[PDB]
Amino acid sequence: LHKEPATLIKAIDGDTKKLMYKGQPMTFRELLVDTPEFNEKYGPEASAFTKKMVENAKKIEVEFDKGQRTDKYGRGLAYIYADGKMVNEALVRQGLAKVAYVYKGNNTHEQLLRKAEAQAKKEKLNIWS
Ligand SMILES: Cc1cn([C@H]2C[C@H](OP(=O)(O)O)[C@@H](COP(=O)(O)O)O2)c(=O)[nH]c1=O
Ligand SMILES: [Ca+2]
Repeated sequence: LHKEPATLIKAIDGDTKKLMYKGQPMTFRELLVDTPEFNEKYGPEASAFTKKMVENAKKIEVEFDKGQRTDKYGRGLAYIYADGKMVNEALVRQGLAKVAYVYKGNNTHEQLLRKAEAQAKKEKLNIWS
């Protein structure tokens, strides 16, 4: 896998955001995670977490996996990095997302995120409290 440039257009919620990629606006959906919706428990905190992480970043990068790059809704499916730090992983590590939607062909960072979830679950953080 490799990292590609992108710029933040706008935070949306825990696991989606509007980025400019190859000069075009797209909604990105984070691979391998599920944040609660804004109206659910920990939803506002997920959105806040993701929003801060991507808004404070100097450099946003996207990393596609080996499989499908866009979902049925036209959302790009990628791993998102903010100053080299994976948003998908940080959400999981803090208990603000669950590992989810693990499809074959698009699961390179699965075990990395599962390790992060275990740690969150041990620490009883947020969703696991
Ligand atoms: C994360 C991800 C979601 N999706 C689709 C499956 C789900 O379909 P349904 O809309 O039919 O439930 C939906 C979940 O996204 P959200 O969690 O953003 O709603 O997005 C994929 O197709 N591939 C993926 O990698
Ligand atoms: Ca969600």
